[PDB]
Amino acid sequence: RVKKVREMELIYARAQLELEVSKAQQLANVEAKKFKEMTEALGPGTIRDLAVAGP
Amino acid sequence: RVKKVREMELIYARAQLELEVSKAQQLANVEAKKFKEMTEALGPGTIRDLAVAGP
Repeated sequence: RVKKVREMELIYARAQLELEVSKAQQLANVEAKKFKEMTEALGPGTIRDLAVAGP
Repeated sequence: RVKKVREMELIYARAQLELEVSKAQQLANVEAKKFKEMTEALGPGTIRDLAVAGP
């Protein structure tokens, strides 16, 4: 009785893991690509000057 | 009984994942393209001067 429930929940958890990792995966690809476009929009020296804007 | 429900919810979650990642995807492409046009409108040195406007 319990082993079938444990086995069934096991394969569900494996696929639920694929749901979780894909959520982390794609939400980070867009997070990284947006950062790619954000920092490319400004410029290498420009972002450095903006971050170190202080005398 | 449970396995069919778990399997059915699994494929729904897979497609719901595609809904979530597409939402993150396209909302970031517009976020990045708008930033592309925003920083291109000002200029490379101009944005640096605006961000480091301090003596």
